[PDB]
Amino acid sequence: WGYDDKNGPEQWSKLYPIANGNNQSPVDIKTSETKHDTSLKPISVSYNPATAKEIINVGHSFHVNFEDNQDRSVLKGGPFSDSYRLFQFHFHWGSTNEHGSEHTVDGVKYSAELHVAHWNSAKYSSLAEAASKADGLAVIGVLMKVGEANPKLQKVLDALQAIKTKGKRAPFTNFDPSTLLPSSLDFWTYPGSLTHPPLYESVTWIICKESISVSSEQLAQFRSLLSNVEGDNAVPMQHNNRPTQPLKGRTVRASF
Ligand SMILES: [Cl-]
Ligand SMILES: [Cl-]
Ligand SMILES: [Hg+2]
Ligand SMILES: [Hg+2]
Ligand SMILES: [Hg+2]
Ligand SMILES: [S]
Repeated sequence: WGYDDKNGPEQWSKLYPIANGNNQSPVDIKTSETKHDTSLKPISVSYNPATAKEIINVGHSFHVNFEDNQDRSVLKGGPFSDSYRLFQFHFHWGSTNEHGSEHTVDGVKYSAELHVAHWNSAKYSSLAEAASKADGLAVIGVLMKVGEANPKLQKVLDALQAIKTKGKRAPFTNFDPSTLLPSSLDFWTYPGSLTHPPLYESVTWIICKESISVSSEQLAQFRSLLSNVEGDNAVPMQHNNRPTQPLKGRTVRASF
């Protein structure tokens, strides 16, 4: 599976029949159809920069991993009753600077998207177990709009030189991903899935109401990582966003 004409999104069902499930992500958020839910609390994120651990090129993307041994870095509030432990952050982008986000708002596709993932440590003993459960994961999604360069992304951009090709990894320490979220405490939430294989329907989405910026030159940098292993022929990481999927009756709730 990948994002090419041959093993891409429109072919994932041949292999993962859940790709055509009822709670597939991402989705288009129609602001005229969202539902205000007065029970939604403000999200509370409390991350410990010492839990930052490594950066790795996985082929279709790059992941920034955190030690998830204890509850030093957690997310509380919003729609939840339990606390979710921080395990990673990653990005989605497209072949063009204008259209590469996964979630869309009122039919409008953004430039890119940041996903901050956490697992339910209050009910599951590990991420492996929790990943396939309805309440297993919580992911904060932040829409990225091309404009002014975002200086908060720097340390991440700088680390990329060390993981140019597939399987490469490097220490990535003393970082607080809360530095990347917008000031706004308002969001949309809906039940869904991972946006790539295995496509498990175990994610409760938290989509920020506010977007962050990024310049075209920062995006070109993501686009420059290679999908191939070292020594082979260059194949860039051109794109990795999945098209929106039908809502099939789910409700998108708003905290405002
Ligand atoms: Cl929020
Ligand atoms: Cl995902
Ligand atoms: Hg694309
Ligand atoms: Hg993702
Ligand atoms: Hg948010
Ligand atoms: S946000």
